[PDB]
Amino acid sequence: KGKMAIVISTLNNPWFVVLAETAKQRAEQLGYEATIFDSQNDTAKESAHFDAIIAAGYDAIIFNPTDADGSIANVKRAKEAGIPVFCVDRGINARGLAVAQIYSDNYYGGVLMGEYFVKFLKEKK
Amino acid sequence: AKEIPYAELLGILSAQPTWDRSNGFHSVVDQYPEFKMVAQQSAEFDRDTAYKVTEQILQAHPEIKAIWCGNDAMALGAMKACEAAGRTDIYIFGFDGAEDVINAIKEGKQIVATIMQFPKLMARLAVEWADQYLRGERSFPEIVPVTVELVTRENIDKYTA
Repeated sequence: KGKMAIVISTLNNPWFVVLAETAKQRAEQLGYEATIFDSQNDTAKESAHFDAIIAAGYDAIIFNPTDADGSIANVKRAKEAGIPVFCVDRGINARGLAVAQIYSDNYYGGVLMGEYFVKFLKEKK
Repeated sequence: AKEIPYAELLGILSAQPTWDRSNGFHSVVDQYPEFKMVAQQSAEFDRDTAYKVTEQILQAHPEIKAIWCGNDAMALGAMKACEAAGRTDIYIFGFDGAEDVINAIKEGKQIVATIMQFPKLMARLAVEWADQYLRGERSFPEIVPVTVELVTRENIDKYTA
């Protein structure tokens, strides 16, 4: 019982659509209400959404920040409001504000592709 | 091949994933001196920019045998540019696991590998951890990397089942 705000940086590409609909669906599977807020790649629109989200008394924010610097103020305002923030895919350049920042291991994947690059092309030559 | 020339499409130069992916790749490839990166250029993680850059690359360095791309959108643009030039011989490698690259790999086009991310799992994890938090949990790492997997012609059926 409670509600989560799914704050997505944009919906102009299928990657972010998948993130947003999946978080909303999972929140509802776990007994929460959830709503998607599209920032349309605009930190001012993101901030306005945070205003609405705080005013509406949401219990948690699932956050895909528009800007790793520009979005800190917004997470700071959620923190001051008492609303925990969980970042997904993109993060913020501040520590101790969001509870967690979840992202894909880009360096590790680079190591995996370098290995196969050499193997594949060594075979083909 | 005593020398094997290749090109690299970087992502947006100002974005750290460009460099985590590129530096991960080069931390391996550079220890094999037969591989010579003959062209390196940003295509801004963008499909249509990758077409235009690859087009310029192919008329400048036709000796390349492979193109490594910092993401799949860029690999898709490079493929369309290769086919337009007739350069169907060039092996293209990407990153993300985008459906369009997955389909290109399984149908035997010149894109031959990518790195699978799991965005549904990370979106669900943020929700699952919020749930745990609202239920009382306060012990969470702040920086949470989620792992990835290599996708090849040889294991593609694991990713299309």
